[PDB]
Amino acid sequence: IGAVFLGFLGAAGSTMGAASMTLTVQARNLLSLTVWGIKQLQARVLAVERYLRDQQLLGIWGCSGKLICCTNVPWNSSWSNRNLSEIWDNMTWLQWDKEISNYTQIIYGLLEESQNQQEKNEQDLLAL
Amino acid sequence: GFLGAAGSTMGAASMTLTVQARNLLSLTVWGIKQLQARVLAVERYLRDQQLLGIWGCSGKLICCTNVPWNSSWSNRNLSEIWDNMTWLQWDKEISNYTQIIYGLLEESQNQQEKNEQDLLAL
Amino acid sequence: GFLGAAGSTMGAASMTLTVQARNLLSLTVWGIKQLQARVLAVERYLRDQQLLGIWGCSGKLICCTNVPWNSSWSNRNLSEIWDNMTWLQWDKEISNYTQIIYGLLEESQNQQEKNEQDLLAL
Amino acid sequence: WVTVYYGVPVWKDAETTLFCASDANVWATHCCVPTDPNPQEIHLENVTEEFNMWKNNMVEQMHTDIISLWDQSLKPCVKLTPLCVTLQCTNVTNNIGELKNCSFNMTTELRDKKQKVYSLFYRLDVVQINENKEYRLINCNTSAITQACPKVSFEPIPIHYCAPAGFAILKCKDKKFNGTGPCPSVSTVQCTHGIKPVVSTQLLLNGSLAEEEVMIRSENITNNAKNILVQFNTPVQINCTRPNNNTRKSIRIGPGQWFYATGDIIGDIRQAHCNVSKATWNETLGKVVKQLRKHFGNNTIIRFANSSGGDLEVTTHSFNCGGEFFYCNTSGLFNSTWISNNDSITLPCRIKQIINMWQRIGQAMYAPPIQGVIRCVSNITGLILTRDGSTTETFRPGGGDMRDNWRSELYKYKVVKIEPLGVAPTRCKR
Amino acid sequence: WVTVYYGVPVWKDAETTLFCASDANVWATHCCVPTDPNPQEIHLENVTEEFNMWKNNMVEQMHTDIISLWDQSLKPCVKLTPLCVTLQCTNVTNNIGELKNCSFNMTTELRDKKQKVYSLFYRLDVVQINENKEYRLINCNTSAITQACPKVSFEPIPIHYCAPAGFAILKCKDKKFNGTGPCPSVSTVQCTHGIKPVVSTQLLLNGSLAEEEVMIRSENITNNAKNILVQFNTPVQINCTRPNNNTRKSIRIGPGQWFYATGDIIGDIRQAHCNVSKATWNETLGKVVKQLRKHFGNNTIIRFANSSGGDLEVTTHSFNCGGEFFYCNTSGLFNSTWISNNDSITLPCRIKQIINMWQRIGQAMYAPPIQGVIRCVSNITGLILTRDGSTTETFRPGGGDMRDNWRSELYKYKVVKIEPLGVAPTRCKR
Amino acid sequence: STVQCTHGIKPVVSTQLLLNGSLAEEEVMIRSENITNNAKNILVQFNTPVQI
Ligand SMILES: *[C@@H]1O[C@H](CO)[C@@H](O[C@@H]2O[C@H](CO)[C@@H](O[C@@H]3O[C@H](CO[C@H]4O[C@H](CO)[C@@H](O)[C@H](O)[C@@H]4O)[C@@H](O)[C@H](O[C@H]4O[C@H](CO)[C@@H](O)[C@H](O)[C@@H]4O)[C@@H]3O)[C@H](O)[C@H]2NC(C)=O)[C@H](O)[C@H]1NC(C)=O
Ligand SMILES: *[C@@H]1O[C@H](CO)[C@@H](O[C@@H]2O[C@H](CO)[C@@H](O[C@@H]3O[C@H](CO[C@H]4O[C@H](CO)[C@@H](O)[C@H](O)[C@@H]4O)[C@@H](O)[C@H](O[C@H]4O[C@H](CO)[C@@H](O)[C@H](O)[C@@H]4O)[C@@H]3O)[C@H](O)[C@H]2NC(C)=O)[C@H](O)[C@H]1NC(C)=O
Ligand SMILES: *[C@@H]1O[C@H](CO)[C@@H](O[C@@H]2O[C@H](CO)[C@@H](O[C@@H]3O[C@H](CO)[C@@H](O)[C@H](O)[C@@H]3O)[C@H](O)[C@H]2NC(C)=O)[C@H](O)[C@H]1NC(C)=O
Ligand SMILES: *[C@@H]1O[C@H](CO)[C@@H](O[C@@H]2O[C@H](CO)[C@@H](O[C@@H]3O[C@H](CO)[C@@H](O)[C@H](O)[C@@H]3O)[C@H](O)[C@H]2NC(C)=O)[C@H](O)[C@H]1NC(C)=O
Ligand SMILES: CC(=O)N[C@@H]1[C@@H](O)[C@H](O[C@@H]2O[C@H](CO)[C@@H](O)[C@H](O)[C@H]2NC(C)=O)[C@@H](CO)O[C@H]1O
Ligand SMILES: CC(=O)N[C@@H]1[C@@H](O)[C@H](O[C@@H]2O[C@H](CO)[C@@H](O)[C@H](O)[C@H]2NC(C)=O)[C@@H](CO)O[C@H]1O
Ligand SMILES: CC(=O)N[C@@H]1[C@@H](O)[C@H](O[C@@H]2O[C@H](CO)[C@@H](O)[C@H](O)[C@H]2NC(C)=O)[C@@H](CO)O[C@H]1O
Ligand SMILES: CC(=O)N[C@@H]1[C@@H](O)[C@H](O[C@@H]2O[C@H](CO)[C@@H](O)[C@H](O)[C@H]2NC(C)=O)[C@@H](CO)O[C@H]1O
Ligand SMILES: *[C@@H]1O[C@H](CO)[C@@H](O[C@@H]2O[C@H](CO)[C@@H](O)[C@H](O)[C@H]2NC(C)=O)[C@H](O)[C@H]1NC(C)=O
Ligand SMILES: *[C@@H]1O[C@H](CO)[C@@H](O[C@@H]2O[C@H](CO)[C@@H](O)[C@H](O)[C@H]2NC(C)=O)[C@H](O)[C@H]1NC(C)=O
Ligand SMILES: *[C@@H]1O[C@H](CO)[C@@H](O[C@@H]2O[C@H](CO)[C@@H](O)[C@H](O)[C@H]2NC(C)=O)[C@H](O)[C@H]1NC(C)=O
Ligand SMILES: *[C@@H]1O[C@H](CO)[C@@H](O[C@@H]2O[C@H](CO)[C@@H](O)[C@H](O)[C@H]2NC(C)=O)[C@H](O)[C@H]1NC(C)=O
Ligand SMILES: CC(=O)N[C@@H]1[C@@H](O)[C@H](O)[C@@H](CO)O[C@H]1O
Ligand SMILES: CC(=O)N[C@@H]1[C@@H](O)[C@H](O)[C@@H](CO)O[C@H]1O
Ligand SMILES: CC(=O)N[C@@H]1[C@@H](O)[C@H](O)[C@@H](CO)O[C@H]1O
Ligand SMILES: CC(=O)N[C@@H]1[C@@H](O)[C@H](O)[C@@H](CO)O[C@H]1O
Ligand SMILES: CC(=O)N[C@@H]1[C@@H](O)[C@H](O)[C@@H](CO)O[C@H]1O
Ligand SMILES: *[C@@H]1O[C@H](CO)[C@@H](O)[C@H](O)[C@H]1NC(C)=O
Ligand SMILES: *[C@@H]1O[C@H](CO)[C@@H](O)[C@H](O)[C@H]1NC(C)=O
Ligand SMILES: *[C@@H]1O[C@H](CO)[C@@H](O)[C@H](O)[C@H]1NC(C)=O
Ligand SMILES: *[C@@H]1O[C@H](CO)[C@@H](O)[C@H](O)[C@H]1NC(C)=O
Ligand SMILES: *[C@@H]1O[C@H](CO)[C@@H](O)[C@H](O)[C@H]1NC(C)=O
Ligand SMILES: *[C@@H]1O[C@H](CO)[C@@H](O)[C@H](O)[C@H]1NC(C)=O
Ligand SMILES: *[C@@H]1O[C@H](CO)[C@@H](O)[C@H](O)[C@H]1NC(C)=O
Ligand SMILES: *[C@@H]1O[C@H](CO)[C@@H](O)[C@H](O)[C@H]1NC(C)=O
Ligand SMILES: *[C@@H]1O[C@H](CO)[C@@H](O)[C@H](O)[C@H]1NC(C)=O
Repeated sequence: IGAVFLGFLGAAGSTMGAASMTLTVQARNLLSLTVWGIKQLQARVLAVERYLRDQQLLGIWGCSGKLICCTNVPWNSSWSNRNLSEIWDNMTWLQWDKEISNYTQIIYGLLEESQNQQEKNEQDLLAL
Repeated sequence: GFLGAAGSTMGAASMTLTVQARNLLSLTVWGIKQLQARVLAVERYLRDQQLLGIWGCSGKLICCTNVPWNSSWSNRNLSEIWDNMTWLQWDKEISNYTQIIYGLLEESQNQQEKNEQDLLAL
Repeated sequence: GFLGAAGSTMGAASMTLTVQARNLLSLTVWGIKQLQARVLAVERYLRDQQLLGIWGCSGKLICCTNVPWNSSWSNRNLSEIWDNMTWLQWDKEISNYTQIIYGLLEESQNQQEKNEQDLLAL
Repeated sequence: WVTVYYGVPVWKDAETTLFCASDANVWATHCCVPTDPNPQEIHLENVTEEFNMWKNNMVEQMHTDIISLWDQSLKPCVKLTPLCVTLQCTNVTNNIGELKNCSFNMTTELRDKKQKVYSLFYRLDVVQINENKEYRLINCNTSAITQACPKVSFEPIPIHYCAPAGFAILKCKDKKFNGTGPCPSVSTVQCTHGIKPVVSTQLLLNGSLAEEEVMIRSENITNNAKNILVQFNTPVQINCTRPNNNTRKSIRIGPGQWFYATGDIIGDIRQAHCNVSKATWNETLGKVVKQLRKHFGNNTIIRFANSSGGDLEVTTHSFNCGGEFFYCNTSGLFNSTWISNNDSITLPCRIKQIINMWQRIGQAMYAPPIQGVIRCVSNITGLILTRDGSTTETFRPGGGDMRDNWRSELYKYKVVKIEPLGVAPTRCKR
Repeated sequence: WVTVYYGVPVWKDAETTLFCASDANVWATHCCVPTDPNPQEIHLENVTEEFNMWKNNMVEQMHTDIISLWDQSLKPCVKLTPLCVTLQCTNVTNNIGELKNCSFNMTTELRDKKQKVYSLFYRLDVVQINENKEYRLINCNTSAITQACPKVSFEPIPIHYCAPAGFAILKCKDKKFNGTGPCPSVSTVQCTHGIKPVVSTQLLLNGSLAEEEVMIRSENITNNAKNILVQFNTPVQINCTRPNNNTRKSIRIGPGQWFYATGDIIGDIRQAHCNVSKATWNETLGKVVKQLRKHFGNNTIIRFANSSGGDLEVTTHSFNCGGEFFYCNTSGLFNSTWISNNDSITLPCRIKQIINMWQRIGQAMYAPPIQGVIRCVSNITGLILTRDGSTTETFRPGGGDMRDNWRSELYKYKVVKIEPLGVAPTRCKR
Repeated sequence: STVQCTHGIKPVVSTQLLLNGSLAEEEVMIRSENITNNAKNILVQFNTPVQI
């Protein structure tokens, strides 16, 4: 027990295999009298744009509506040659994000194409 | 009409949900008020969409969940609820439990996604 | 390559749907104007997304419905439409039926959700 | 048999706000977005579109925004309404009167004290009232006059206009496009090329050149109520100067309130002027005539006459260079008849300090004196001409709207909005 | 094997704009965003992060907002530029010199009327012009002078800063953190503690205390160009006064335009001053030395000397109390050499009314007279010291930027951008 | 009923009499927050115009 809730960032220092259980905690907190209030309107708008860019990508990749989604894109090894027994158990998400930061755009490009192929194939089947 | 279903019973009203949903977001000084109003409408819209996403009801006006009703929230018969009450009356009837029901929905969806990953990993 | 498909025929052009979609979200004088521009871009994005939600095509760039083409909207052969026309020409060709098709997509989705609820209750 | 598609490559003509960007004080900063050093352009294969430079709202924004920034830049500056006093005045010493030597009773840092102040003025900013003689500043019966801050540059630094998300700018690659109608070769950009917000009247001194041939464009050509814009395919060199070594002094007129006055002139007093390559100018007009004849007849005689009467702002060529506002006679440039089958032109110029910059009433800007000697070299890139309206077709240089100075760069660009959602019949069903 | 995750607990350092918040007129009506009556603080288990108080943008924002609010607060107030006249002036009424008795011819509600008025002034705000004698207000040659509205308080009511959605603040719990580098124990908050927007020079009058030991922080220590900020682990009691029962009168100078003038003094005329507990002060300097030696050598002699010359804002200890501006001679506090192996200190203080609040040029604020007798009580929580730069290390008090009075509370906080989207390999595939 | 917008209302300034607003549909209406409490005002709406 231990009343484990952890909190908004929660166990940011925990490993990935422990940390990816609080994904919803963070998601629920991302949206949260005269003049010069434009500073806050600017802040509100930018928060909205950040939210939408993330949601659009989940949409494009076919992972919309999920906190965790499997894809059919292979891990190409050069991105990280660590074992899953090392990645999920002895690393935090922050360490991981740094570990593979240089491949962010590679993975994202591959994800977009995979989804493009999947939708194309579904239409061919529905047209059958 | 946008609120035409407002006096309808729940079993009658929950067919017009699209009518209401589709109308929810729709040079000088004071232009800031106009901008503020637009921003706030967006925020309201997004909070609802986020929760539907979180609960696994994204893209639907009606979604069944796998969460049971726990009775204490309301002990009325479903036929009483759907045929002899309107949504406005109902909203008041179970107002205080909103956070309980939502907490249960959120927990359930997380368990469901966890199980989906375990199966896709098998 | 955002508008690279602009002169392509529809059957060639609908491959770059992702390319365009991913590029849609991208003081006094020069102060307020840029905030206004961001807000309006957001509203445009959301209205399209809400409709895809309403029609059951959320999360997709290509989705099939169960609405038939009614012929009278366009009596062109599908081989003429997809191979000898561009999307711009096409959009103009049937522009006056936009609201008809959209209304049908909406009604169909409502019927589908109603039937699914009845089945999940069975 | 219906499929809904999103990301569909279609658009509709639309009007939105464009934002400035720049190649990273001067008015040109003010938070413009650093631009893209390696901008992309998408050629659109098999895409044509209709363009109209006369209905181009990109021009309308350029106009609107330049004025707004111009005004914003004067907000923190010292007002010269305290100078609306009676002045005693005579001529500036020379041997035998463009410049006036005037004096007055001015305020000081203390409200209860006075000082004697004298300065040099152009006669064009001063009006005689007592028909020394008594004079007043020529704008005291109509406007507030604000001194431009001496630290702020109005140099026409080029900026790029960029579309907001949801929008794109379509552009022509048709080197023969006349500013209107279908454009056979279209490409698209997020941002336009950098455009210098040059303000002028009769001549265009720092724009783009035509790609191949002199291009003559008009809303109509045949309609005598409309202007004809001429884009050169070659520059003409023009050298302008203010050949007077001037000094400046500051007067403390109040608590941190300074007025900048012309002190005196070192050396000779000479008239301002511009030098235009003579040979180049004649060759240039010959090219213009060959192209004008396309709409008037191959053997039609074309005459270039000088301007009509009126205020200097509409009868002369004017520009802002070195901080001074020059008005040039230009008649030496439009004094010839072209009939089918090294040297220079010296144009005298006048200088003014109180400027009704946007042809509005009540808002006058005062240009503080510039010390030293001014030398400016510009590229004549084009002209604004009108028809003087039977075998001879006479044209005259003239002014026009400020918008005409910018549509000359923006004629190749159009703004459209993107509409990614749409449907088509297919053979699939859920 | 790619799996996409959203809600990932990661972040990047980022610069954003924080907003103020308040727990139930300057500051006082700045309701900002109402605060959380019971804010949550989340300890981050296993988490460490690096901080740098010298590069903290939060400090820059307090400067930006504090300065802006004070300028905004004067926007609707009566201008005193109408008082920029010559004054006839003599002494007041005392035996045997800070105060002056000066008179002038002032405007009234009508432009056709004038009035003889007079008031008391402090020497520091008045300068002789006729090198009775003739004087002018000292700032009338270079700046606008605006009267603060008499109804508006500037009491430094603590406010909180909070991150916007998408951002969060990391906070140190490290009692020994020296301002830079890894902070072994952190937590996350949405909002900082309330901080009083206090302005001071040499002494830090109302901040937080160190938890255990006096903390000495500097961007460098070795580099003598940097300041040393000393945070005490116990407050020093200071009692300041302006022991003169003053009266005030209003003068109508125009249509609804009022000027507030010092009337007269009831009773004796005495110097403003501050009383610092002597015993406490000696103990705190000894504590400071024990800790300073960690950077200079265990047996290195440390000496406290007085300030260097310059403007009162850098030579004296200044503060706003009761609406009056005090300039205290702190040399009485720094007279000691510390060599290895009840009472009070009275500091005289000067009083000024025309204040360049942010040490800027052209914007002077006039502090209207405060009636009655002023008493101020505060907790000195720290010092701003510099090295006077071989067996003795000498330090002197001095002034510095207002930013240094804020980083003194902000060193424990950092703001980061939350980045919830990311990927990792797993054993699943669609 | 539900509306998105109100009827047009004249932003008229007056004291003792209201000279260009709406008329009551059937009968003169008298409205007050309280009536009994004399600190409250009574607003009287006519069902007929009176020309001035
Ligand atoms: C059409 O386009 C042309 C070409 O772009 C413009 O002509 C240029 O305009 C700029 C702006 O006026 C001119 O630059 C000015 O030069 C003056 C002298 O500089 C000398 O010393 C520098 C030292 O490095 C040399 O590089 C330079 O060649 C000269 O030797 C400066 O004094 C001007 O302003 C600076 O000094 C003043 C002094 O008080 C400051 O107040 C200013 O802030 C600033 O510091 C300025 O730099 C440039 O020389 C022009 N070139 C030509 C060929 O004329 C045309 O003006 C434009 N047409 C119109 C009508 O605008
Ligand atoms: C460090 O922290 C300390 C402690 O918070 C600050 O010291 C306080 O500073 C405030 C503001 O200067 C002091 O408050 C003032 O007290 C005066 C006297 O109050 C007594 O007498 C009045 C007489 O009517 C009674 O009403 C009151 O209840 C007390 O009995 C007030 O006169 C001051 O002004 C008030 O009245 C005027 C009337 O027009 C209003 O306009 C004002 O807005 C306000 O209402 C004011 O209240 C407080 O007493 C100080 N505390 C101590 C212990 O001295 C330090 O200033 C702070 N240091 C720094 C550098 O910020
Ligand atoms: C007209 O222009 C002249 C300058 O071009 C303005 O300034 C005047 O210049 C003359 C010559 O420098 C000054 O005369 C001086 O007289 C004293 C007398 O002893 C002599 O010692 C000096 O060597 C010099 O000769 C004259 O005073 C000066 N005027 C002022 C007011 O300073 C003149 O003011 C201009 N007039 C107007 C109406 O603007
Ligand atoms: C210098 O300060 C004094 C006050 O401290 C200023 O006011 C002057 O005060 C004296 C003494 O109260 C006044 O004289 C008295 O006037 C009354 C009038 O009926 C008379 O009955 C008394 O016998 C005595 O004469 C004096 O008038 C008063 N002056 C004014 C203008 O009010 C004095 O003005 C200050 N001087 C300056 C330059 O500021
Ligand atoms: C499975 C996979 O994609 N592996 C990647 C490697 O293919 C890639 O190196 C390849 O090197 C070739 C050398 O000429 C390139 O031509 C080739 O394009 C490149 N492949 C790709 C996909 O870029 C290495 C490079 O770091 O990364 C692997 O992940
Ligand atoms: C795709 C489509 O049908 N759009 C409609 C337009 O075609 C229609 O234009 C009108 O079509 C008539 C057909 O004979 C023409 O007679 C009529 O002149 C023409 N009107 C114009 C302005 O060109 C318009 C207007 O009825 O509605 C569109 O929805
Ligand atoms: C392309 C276009 O529409 N051009 C317009 C000209 O056609 C129009 O021509 C004028 O038509 C009148 C019809 O009765 C004639 O009387 C008149 O002489 C004729 N003028 C010219 C210059 O052709 C002109 C002026 O109305 O405007 C053009 O925009
Ligand atoms: C720095 C200073 O002098 N502050 C003043 C206090 O000294 C002063 O004296 C306080 O009197 C109380 C009466 O019993 C004592 O208990 C208290 O210890 C004593 N404070 C000190 C620091 O010795 C108070 C008046 O009561 O006013 C302060 O401004
Ligand atoms: C404007 O001034 C420039 C600079 O002096 C002139 O250009 C020079 O022309 C002479 C003519 O033989 C050449 O030898 C120089 O090399 C030119 N200078 C440069 C830098 O190229 C220009 O011709 C003048 N224009 C006019 C119309 O007089
Ligand atoms: C921080 O690190 C410690 C040490 O690795 C973690 O402690 C282990 O936690 C697991 C459960 O996640 C237990 O089964 C182990 O017995 C713990 N080991 C020790 C030695 O404590 C800790 O969970 C990590 N995360 C925190 C504490 O937030
Ligand atoms: C400071 O001056 C004021 C007057 O400006 C004094 O107020 C006096 O208060 C007593 C209290 O009963 C009254 O009877 C007097 O009439 C008041 N004086 C006046 C002129 O009205 C105040 O007491 C003085 N304070 C100090 C500390 O000396
Ligand atoms: C602070 O007070 C000291 C003490 O009065 C001032 O310095 C004194 O100046 C006199 C003038 O001859 C000397 O005799 C004293 O020896 C000086 N004392 C010291 C400690 O130097 C000092 O100038 C005042 N400083 C400020 C900023 O007001
Ligand atoms: C500085 C100045 O010119 N002041 C003159 C003054 O000398 C002259 O006596 C008066 C009319 O006689 O007019 C003032 O403007
Ligand atoms: C100061 C000034 O020039 N005032 C002019 C006047 O000279 C001119 O005669 C009149 C119209 O002719 O318009 C006034 O504004
Ligand atoms: C680019 C171009 O040449 N546009 C038009 C052309 O389409 C039109 O036909 C002609 C007059 O008929 O006038 C030209 O300006
Ligand atoms: C208070 C004051 O300065 N008053 C003087 C007045 O005594 C003098 O008589 C007049 C000119 O003679 O100028 C006024 O400013
Ligand atoms: C909190 C702390 O002690 N920070 C640094 C420490 O990391 C650094 O190593 C040392 C000199 O190297 O200077 C200290 O201020
Ligand atoms: C109102 O009640 C009557 C009773 O039969 C019912 O017929 C009618 O449809 C009701 N209106 C709504 C909005 O349900
Ligand atoms: C343009 O037309 C030619 C004609 O054959 C065709 O081959 C080419 O693919 C077309 N381009 C586009 C973008 O469709
Ligand atoms: C300019 O035009 C006038 C008009 O008669 C003419 O006399 C004069 O010679 C022309 N200028 C030149 C340089 O020929
Ligand atoms: C103007 O004369 C001054 C006299 O010292 C000289 O220094 C300056 O360079 C001159 N300016 C020009 C452009 O000749
Ligand atoms: C004229 O245009 C040419 C084009 O390359 C440029 O190099 C030249 O400097 C320009 N001259 C002026 C005076 O602007
Ligand atoms: C104040 O008295 C002293 C005594 O010498 C004198 O020098 C000083 O000038 C007087 N102040 C004024 C303003 O006259
Ligand atoms: C330091 O103490 C001595 C003791 O006589 C005194 O004379 C001197 O003025 C003091 N210095 C300061 C800065 O108080
Ligand atoms: C000084 O700190 C103590 C700590 O409790 C506090 O009680 C006291 O009021 C403080 N004094 C001031 C003036 O803030
Ligand atoms: C106002 O004047 C018109 C003019 O015909 C008249 O009919 C009307 O009755 C008058 N109203 C009053 C209240 O006198």
